[PDB]
Amino acid sequence: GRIYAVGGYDGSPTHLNSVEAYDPETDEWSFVAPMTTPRSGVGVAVLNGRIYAVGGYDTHLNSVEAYDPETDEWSFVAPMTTPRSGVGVAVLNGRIYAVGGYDGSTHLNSVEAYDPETDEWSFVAPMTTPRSGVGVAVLNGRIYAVGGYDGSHTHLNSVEAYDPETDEWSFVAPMTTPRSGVGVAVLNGRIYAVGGYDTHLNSVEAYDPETDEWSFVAPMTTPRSGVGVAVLNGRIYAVGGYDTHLNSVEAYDPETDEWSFVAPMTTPRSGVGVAVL
Ligand SMILES: [Ca+2]
Ligand SMILES: [Ca+2]
Ligand SMILES: [Ca+2]
Ligand SMILES: [Ca+2]
Repeated sequence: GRIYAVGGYDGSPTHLNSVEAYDPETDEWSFVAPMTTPRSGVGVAVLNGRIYAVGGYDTHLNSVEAYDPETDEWSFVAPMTTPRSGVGVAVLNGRIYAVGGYDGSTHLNSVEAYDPETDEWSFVAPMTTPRSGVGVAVLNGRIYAVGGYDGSHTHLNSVEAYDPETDEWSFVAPMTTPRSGVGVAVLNGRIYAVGGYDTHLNSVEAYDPETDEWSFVAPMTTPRSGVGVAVLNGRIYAVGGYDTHLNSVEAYDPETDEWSFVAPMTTPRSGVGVAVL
């Protein structure tokens, strides 16, 4: 029942290990325990009652830290094989998938899956297009890799969908606007691609997998690339990003098609990871 904003970069007048938690019922952000390693461009996902902070840039990181909210403690888990900043992370069928990113130790099309029951990462099928700054979300039994930057030199509007049952990636319909550093979340049977960089974007596009179509929805007030996006209590929250490095937070209600500001974080954060637990 909280949104966690994990790491990022405070470029206001620092790569962050700090973590803030938002309670929608009180409209308040509070600091929790910080991660060991500072991470900007970090991917964050939730599995089996832990937040996982995957990769990022401190050195480009293959390390992964897990947070237990019941104890307010972080601990390292097994590292990925490939270092990845600008990585997208999502959870499907009991695995965390780390998708793409940049290995500054290559823009990556490789994908690694983590099983918490074995504490092991393995490679699965790679995407067709390398993607750093990619948004990843899960809907109807597929992982969608949305946008990003292929520097193997294009900002991408293309979108690939992964089926774990076949271990295959397939292209779906592309977004209208190319978006790197895009935030992606899922609500009411649609994938929302929020902000990013084409021009720093306040526009938002929604994908219906049943029709294979993207449509624009209401734009955010503030343009945000490097934005973190998560879903809680029937709203999409767009957290931080770079317009100014932002500590502001906007909430989208799909039933009204409106964005509004909520309480800002204490620390401005671009390249921030955001998950709900
Ligand atoms: Ca509550
Ligand atoms: Ca527990
Ligand atoms: Ca299992
Ligand atoms: Ca299936």
